[PDB]
Amino acid sequence: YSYTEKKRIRKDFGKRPQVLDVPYLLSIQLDSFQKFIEQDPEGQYGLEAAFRSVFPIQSYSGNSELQYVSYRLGEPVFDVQECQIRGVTYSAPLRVKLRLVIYEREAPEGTVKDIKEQEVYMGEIPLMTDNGTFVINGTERVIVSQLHRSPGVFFDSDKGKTHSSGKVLYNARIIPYRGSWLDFEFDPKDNLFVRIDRRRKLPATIILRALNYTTEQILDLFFEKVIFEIRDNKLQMELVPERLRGETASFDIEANGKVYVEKGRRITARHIRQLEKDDVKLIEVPVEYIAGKVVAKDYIDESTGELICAANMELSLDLLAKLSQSGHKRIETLFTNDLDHGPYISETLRVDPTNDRLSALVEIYRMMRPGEPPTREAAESLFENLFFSEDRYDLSAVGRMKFNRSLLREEIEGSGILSKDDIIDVMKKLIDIRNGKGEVDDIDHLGNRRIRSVGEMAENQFRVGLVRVERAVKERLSLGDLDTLMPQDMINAKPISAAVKEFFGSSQLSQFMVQNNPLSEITHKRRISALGPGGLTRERAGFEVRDVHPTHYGRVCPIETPEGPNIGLINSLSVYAQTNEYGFLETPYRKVTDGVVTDEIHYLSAIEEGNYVIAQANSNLDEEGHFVEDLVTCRSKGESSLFSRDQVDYMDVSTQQVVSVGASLIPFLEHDDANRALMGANMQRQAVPTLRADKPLVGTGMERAVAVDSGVTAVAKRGGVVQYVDASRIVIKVNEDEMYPGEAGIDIYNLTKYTRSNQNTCINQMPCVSLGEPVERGDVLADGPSTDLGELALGQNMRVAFMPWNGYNFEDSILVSERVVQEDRFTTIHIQELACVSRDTKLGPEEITADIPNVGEAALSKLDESGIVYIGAEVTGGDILVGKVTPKGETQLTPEEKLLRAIFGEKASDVKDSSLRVPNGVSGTVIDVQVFTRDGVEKDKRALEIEEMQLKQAKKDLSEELQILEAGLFSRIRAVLVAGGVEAEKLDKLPRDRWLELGLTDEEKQNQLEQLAEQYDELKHEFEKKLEAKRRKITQGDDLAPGVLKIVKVYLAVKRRIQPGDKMAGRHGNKGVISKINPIEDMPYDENGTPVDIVLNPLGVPSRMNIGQILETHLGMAAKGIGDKINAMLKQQQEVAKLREFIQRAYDLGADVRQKVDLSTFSDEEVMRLAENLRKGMPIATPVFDGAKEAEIKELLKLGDLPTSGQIRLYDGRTGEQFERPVTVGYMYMLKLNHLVDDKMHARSTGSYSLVTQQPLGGKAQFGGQRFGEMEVWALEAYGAAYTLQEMLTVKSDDVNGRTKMYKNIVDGNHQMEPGMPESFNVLLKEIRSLGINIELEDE
Amino acid sequence: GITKASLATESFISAASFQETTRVLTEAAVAGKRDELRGLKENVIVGRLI
Amino acid sequence: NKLNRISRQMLQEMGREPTPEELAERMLMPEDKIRKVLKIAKEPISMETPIGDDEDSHLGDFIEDTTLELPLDSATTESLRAATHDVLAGLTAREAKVLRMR
Amino acid sequence: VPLDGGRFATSDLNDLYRRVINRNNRLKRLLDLAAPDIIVRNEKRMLQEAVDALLDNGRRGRAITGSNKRPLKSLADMIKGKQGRFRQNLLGKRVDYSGRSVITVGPYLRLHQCGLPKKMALELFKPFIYGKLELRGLATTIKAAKKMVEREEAVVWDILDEVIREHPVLLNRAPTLHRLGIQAFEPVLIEGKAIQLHPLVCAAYNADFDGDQMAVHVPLTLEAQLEARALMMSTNNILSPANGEPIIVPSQDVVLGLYYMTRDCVNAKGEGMVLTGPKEAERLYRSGLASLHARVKVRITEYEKDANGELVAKTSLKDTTVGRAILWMIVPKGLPYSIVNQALGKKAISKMLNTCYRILGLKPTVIFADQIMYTGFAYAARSGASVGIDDMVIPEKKHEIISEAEAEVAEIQEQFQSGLVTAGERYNKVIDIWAAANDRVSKAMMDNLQTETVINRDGQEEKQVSFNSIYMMADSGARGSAAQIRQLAGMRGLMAKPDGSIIETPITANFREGLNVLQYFISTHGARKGLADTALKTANSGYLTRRLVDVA
Ligand SMILES: [Mg+2]
Ligand SMILES: [Mg+2]
Repeated sequence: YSYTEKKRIRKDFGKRPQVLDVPYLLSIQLDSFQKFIEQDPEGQYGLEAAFRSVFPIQSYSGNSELQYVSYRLGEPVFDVQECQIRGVTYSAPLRVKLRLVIYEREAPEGTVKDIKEQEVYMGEIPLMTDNGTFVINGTERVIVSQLHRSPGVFFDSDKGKTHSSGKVLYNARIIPYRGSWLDFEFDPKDNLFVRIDRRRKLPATIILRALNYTTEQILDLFFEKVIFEIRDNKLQMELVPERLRGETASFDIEANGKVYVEKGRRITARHIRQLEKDDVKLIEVPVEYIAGKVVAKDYIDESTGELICAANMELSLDLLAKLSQSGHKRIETLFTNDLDHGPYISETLRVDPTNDRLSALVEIYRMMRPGEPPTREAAESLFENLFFSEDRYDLSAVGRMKFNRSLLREEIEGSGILSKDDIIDVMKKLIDIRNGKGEVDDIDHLGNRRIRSVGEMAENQFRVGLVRVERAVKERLSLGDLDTLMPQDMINAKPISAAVKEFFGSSQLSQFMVQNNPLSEITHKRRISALGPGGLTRERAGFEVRDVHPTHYGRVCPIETPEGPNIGLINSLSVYAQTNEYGFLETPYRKVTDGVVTDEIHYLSAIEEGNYVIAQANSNLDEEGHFVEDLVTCRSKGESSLFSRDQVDYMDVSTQQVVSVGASLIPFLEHDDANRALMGANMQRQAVPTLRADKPLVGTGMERAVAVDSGVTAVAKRGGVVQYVDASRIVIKVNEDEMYPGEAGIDIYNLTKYTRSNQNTCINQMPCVSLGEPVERGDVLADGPSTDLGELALGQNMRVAFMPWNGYNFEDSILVSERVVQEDRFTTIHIQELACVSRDTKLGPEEITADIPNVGEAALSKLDESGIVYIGAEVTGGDILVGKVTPKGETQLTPEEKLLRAIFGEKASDVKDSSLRVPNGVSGTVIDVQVFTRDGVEKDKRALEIEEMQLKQAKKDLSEELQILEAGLFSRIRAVLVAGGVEAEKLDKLPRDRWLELGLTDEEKQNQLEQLAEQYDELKHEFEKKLEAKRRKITQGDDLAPGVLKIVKVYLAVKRRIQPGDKMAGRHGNKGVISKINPIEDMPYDENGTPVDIVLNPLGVPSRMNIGQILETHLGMAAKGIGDKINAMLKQQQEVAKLREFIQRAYDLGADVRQKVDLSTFSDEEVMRLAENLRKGMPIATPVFDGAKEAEIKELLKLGDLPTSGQIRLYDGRTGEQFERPVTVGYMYMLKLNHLVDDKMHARSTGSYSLVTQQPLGGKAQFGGQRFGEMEVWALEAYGAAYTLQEMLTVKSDDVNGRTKMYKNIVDGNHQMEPGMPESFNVLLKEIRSLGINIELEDE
Repeated sequence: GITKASLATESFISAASFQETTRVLTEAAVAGKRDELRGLKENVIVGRLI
Repeated sequence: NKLNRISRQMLQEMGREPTPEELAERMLMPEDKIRKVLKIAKEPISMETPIGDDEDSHLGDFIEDTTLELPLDSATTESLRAATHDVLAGLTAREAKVLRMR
Repeated sequence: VPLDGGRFATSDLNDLYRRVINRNNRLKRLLDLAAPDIIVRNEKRMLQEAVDALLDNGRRGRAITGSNKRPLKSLADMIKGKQGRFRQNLLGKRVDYSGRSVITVGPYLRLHQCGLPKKMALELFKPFIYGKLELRGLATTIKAAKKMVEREEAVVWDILDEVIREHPVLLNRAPTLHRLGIQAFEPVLIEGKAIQLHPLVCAAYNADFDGDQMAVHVPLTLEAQLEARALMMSTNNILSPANGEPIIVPSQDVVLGLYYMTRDCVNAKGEGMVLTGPKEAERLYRSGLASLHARVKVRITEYEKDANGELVAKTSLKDTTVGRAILWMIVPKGLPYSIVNQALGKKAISKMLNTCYRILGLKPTVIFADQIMYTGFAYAARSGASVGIDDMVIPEKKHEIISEAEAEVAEIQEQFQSGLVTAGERYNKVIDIWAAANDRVSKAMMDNLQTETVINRDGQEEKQVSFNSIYMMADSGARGSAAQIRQLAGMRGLMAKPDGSIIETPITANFREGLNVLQYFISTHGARKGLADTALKTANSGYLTRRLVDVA
């Protein structure tokens, strides 16, 4: 039991022991990118691999070659924090060593000169955060892992629907990792077709010709040979005794001097046995059977030297004579069987327009590029570049592997291109399936579904960068002069840099990290998508791939997926799931040898698990771990049934491994319907952090794992004791075993303070430890937002009662006591970034000056001399954040305005007011101000003050490091000096700096003191350089966009609490929108007088079958029971004995759980602190499928002193009278999603207008009107409302005249409309008339 | 059928809404067809009383 | 054209790419004109450039009319006449004539 | 038109128009230079292609705009689209004077009104407020008026109540399907940013409260105000135009209130006594003397208009309960006591409203509906209905039924190993017995759950329909149905693998017990295909209405 666990321990129900604990949840994101950028001294995926493919690059035949040496990543320009503020991308420079060789002319190869050009810079590639996110422009982005179709060959059906003749079809598809697709497909006539990519259908055999295969070798490859001998006269024949199966006799058939079968008797097991054992090789046949038989090879007439018959031609009784009289002894024919071996390939040649290699190559080139003339070099070259080119074609390793695996080969690795053997083997195999032998795979299987991710995907983009530069690189080496230009002048940056930037910046898989919530983060980083490039689309597929598959077990979470346009197109990764070595998905299992359950874990992929018989997560074994029952529920191949004691090969690792991190956090999940569970885990991620991180009172036990694995919390690097605790930083003095010999040290954790999230929530860290407290490595040091003492608190649990309350809960609506908003517990803190840009216009530059036309001092109050609001001024709607003014000269005012200025004597300025002002209605406190300035414009007063301030704070910050570091280092010098020459009181008197002189007698302690010196001076010097850069980074003129002179970004911290309209939901899929905020007086109370926080409507419970929410309520109440109880014995100050006794009782509960507990704990200080943490409530862990049971819940309620029913009598706070029937009251953990009503609420009277179509458009954020649709028009059309409809699409929107003519009438008090014609339609007239169409409005 | 019968509509402005626009305008522009409005769909388009 | 070329050697040579005033020294001219030259050189962006969501939401749909006059003003214009015309009948017939004149 | 940062943006037509011009002009030049035929011919083809690209691009090669891969949009594509015109296609033109926000309940509301947030009404009626402010002279001029509401001086709030009073607003929900998808309401000023919506309408809108948002529209012209009030008003449509039945039928909470209200147990406080009229019946109940459900004779006066347009009166001693007696206070005039003398489930409570409409007319029916809701919520709140885990009663005989059906499969299994029955025959056989088993468990727990409350009045024993919480919901018509209940207590179903081939080993557990790993994993497919099917069935429906409204 650990140190942050001694503070609070969660009572864990559940029986099943955890054999393996949840690994790092970010594994995938971090491992993948780590493989991408790294020096890998071999072809393993990475920047190294993508380089070695296109390298080395030679010029065109000119024997001027440029090869590739190695690469390096320069230090980041800005670190993550600095990179975020400025807006740059978090990135490192890519420096690659290149070697240019030139062959003499003409040479047996050797170099005149070779210049080794050291590390030319191409692009800066972004870097991944310690948490696995990217910062593109000051903004965190996640790249979702992708799930696509695995490279290889796949044989499909496309049964049913085709041709409406039934009959099914069978098609094969070779999907390489890079390069064109090779498709094979049949037809109703059993003619084999081929199409490259999705292109024109083509007869299959044309590739064999393009592979230089003439008709004879085509017949020789796919068909067997029936050898015919003309011996004596007229036709004997070679007989394989097995060939006669599934066919009926064509003539009197007799051999071996015994007639086995006559004509008309079908060939069964009898006929074949006789021939095989009697060894019958040759029989005599009649001349008419070859009337249908196709001749195998060519046969010509020796005398006339003229062609008797071409290969693949049907012989006749007359044709046999003309080749018989020519002296032909042998005629080879085909073996054809309509069941076993179909005469398919043969019929394709008759549809083949080609003959020779060039013909096929031409017909291919003209298929791929029609409209253009074929050429010998063109037809030959194109075909050689498709599947046979090392550049333009790769299946990579997995493609070759699955390729080989599906073809039943031995080698799992082979050429990365296609070979004549490769294509042919596939064709042979496809025909075998059509013959009834073999089966088709299915795309939906997770053995054929591969998972990519950032490391791999970025590598593909970098390859594209190298190819688009490759065309360029060869091009320059064509004309290059001898030793003047170098391997720099050629290679640019932007081509490569723009390739990678184009990916991280707007690819469909790179999205703003949905960060309001640690669970939201962690569930985003583990996410799969079948969308995007190389994936399917919402419109294409197709319910089979969306559906949950039997292979999803233990790999993909069944219940965490979106409920929108793409369902089952996203999913989430399971808890224990892992990417296979080759890139598949494998999950943990336990090896069961004979009848014993072994604790060796074995990770099995989708195909590996197939053959094994796997036991169940819930099964009872004991002692040595023999299955208690002689039969146990198990799943073997795609199906589940009872299995014998010793059959099972493996067993499930945990009861959880089927679900995902999201679903594993829903208590009593086994009790919730899958729809509501989905919805629950979908909404649990939208929970905005709260003001007071609470803790879930009812839980699972993953919350510890989610908090730490997500970087939101601050975990101890090394164990030790806390030296200093501030709300700002935390310094840990390391234990000696964990400490490095050199430099001594302390690990200093700089906490994140109040700052803006992506969702405009507040992300702020708080210290969870106290001065001088022991912490061991891997202990929770500080909570992040929505984390409590190392657990994950996404909201605050509260007292809830189920009962209709005067309709205020009508549908799902929620009725909340005022106690909640007063306790400010569901209050939430939002941080908004407002900006003010000073641009340059043709009329002049814009000024940030505090001189604003027509404004009083109350406006200028909140502003300094420079025009920027002071830090800390609390502001509301309309207040001026940044004074800004834009030039507009000589206004050309009108007579009555001119009279106006004359009367009131105001000098109308040549400058217009652009100042940034607080949006209407949002109100908060200013927590920060930033000023970015173009290089060369003079910083105004305030901007200089800030820059000077940032400097002093930087100096203070760095020095604080050095002071604590120095003491920590000198503190080790003091101790080593004491080991051999201790003078304790003597030593600490004299100045500490004058210590480095003292040496020591012969020992390593002389070299240890020696060591600390070395590292000390570096600290002296590393600090210096660190300070300088920091200073320079402040003073360096910040880079802006074209046209912008300066930018002021103001940061407001708005604190919103709760009001009618916010969306709130429990973890069980029960949404709700707070309806009324009720006084505590009207709140239902129990006999003891304690009111209830929230009153839920029970009607939501039966229809939506989320039953977990009720147990959670009941059990919740019980948890709170143990708290109140503890709160009483602690307020009684009974003593450690009475307290300890009661707590021990709680953690056992009735029998057969797995928790264990004390009294090993130090009986006073350790035990008493824990009790203080339980008085709010006793945290309970209900494992997902191992969770608690009614009796344990009911039993825990007995210790609570609270009823088993979970229901009590409640009294209306209004009439004070009782409530008939008992009502269920308890404690439910409840989330506030951020759908907050003062986000959703919008209203517009008359706003801006789109120019192109005069239509309401929000430009000020006074939003364009609500969009009025076709269906809404019908609603008006069903009603008689003509005038409502006319005004809707004419004066209220589109009539640019009528709208103003209307407005004037509204103030005049005349409700009318002088409608006119809508400008949308008025434009349609010109668009039609802009074409050759005369469209007029006739009559009158 | 419902989808085939809706195809035939006297007003071409109505037909140009939900049908294939290019074909409707051409096929109408040659005959010099004169839309009298009278229908609902078209009156919504031109923005007068249904 | 000269500017693209200069950015090339200096692109990898400087390791990131030359500052707005770097090519300025490389170029003959006043070198602050780089900014001016750089503005007019950009090609206009298609107003039909599909933005976000792909929802036929197009860039041009977001371009508001700044030459329009919001009705809350046009209304005060129709009023400002009625205001000034009244206060001018409250004066002597010559002061109205003289002020309507100036 | 220019943009920020000094960059420009333009329509694609310019690039197209420009081209046609260049080429045209070049051709004009090539005539005076007497170029050879081969060129002017080529120039003519290029001009022909260029004009085509301008008018309708895509009937040739599809020319692409300059420096941008994406093809430049031509004039035919400006008109064209998805589908037909964008102008009239959904959506459909943005409209001024509108807004939206999350919606909430507001049961205090009468059926003809709705809660409107203070700020929303301020920004919406802004031109009206200006005009009313300068009509009474509280603001010198419109400009000063603008500053006043921008200053939000307290004085404007009273002026807004004037401009709000008789002035309907249109409320709409997202999938507007039938004409009731838009209804007119009278504004009620509400502190707060949420829209309050009369509960009885939540059925017509299909508006749950799970965070759905609604849009508001202000009817500006006088004709629009009167269209909203006499056509689109809430009170003018209480009956579905699809079928003549009322669509304002009290929904769920209310009918559990009225069901629990008019219901009777066998022995309760006040049993057997008699009262002069409903007034002193409530006096008995509210004081705690009589139970809501106890059998009682009370004098009632009912009315029948069975004369010629004329109301007859009749008084009698009706045998009833206390709740039905209390409820009678609402029922206007000519309805008989027979309509309220029953248990009042959700089915009867709508036909109640229907008859009231078809007899007394509209006006009495509206105010009636209001009263029913108010009393429904109130008494439902008194009832203290709740749901506990012990409210769902599993049959005592369940485990035994499963075993017997578990014995049958092993009978049929022995028959298949011994070849007595074929494999295909096996699948169907086992599926039937498991299916039959489900009916058995369903109809065991239904019997036990429904009547097993067995209670005593003065005499020995007796048993009536259960007062158990979850049952009252389903019997009343409030929520839940025997099918959904069957999943809670009795075993739930036999799920179906993606293939559709229902698995021969059903889900033997239920939600009151736990589902183990396999059962849940198998349950997943039904949910996802359900969501997918419905999410797709959503799409099928919309297209269908489309085809329908186009042809009509
Ligand atoms: Mg609903
Ligand atoms: Mg909803």
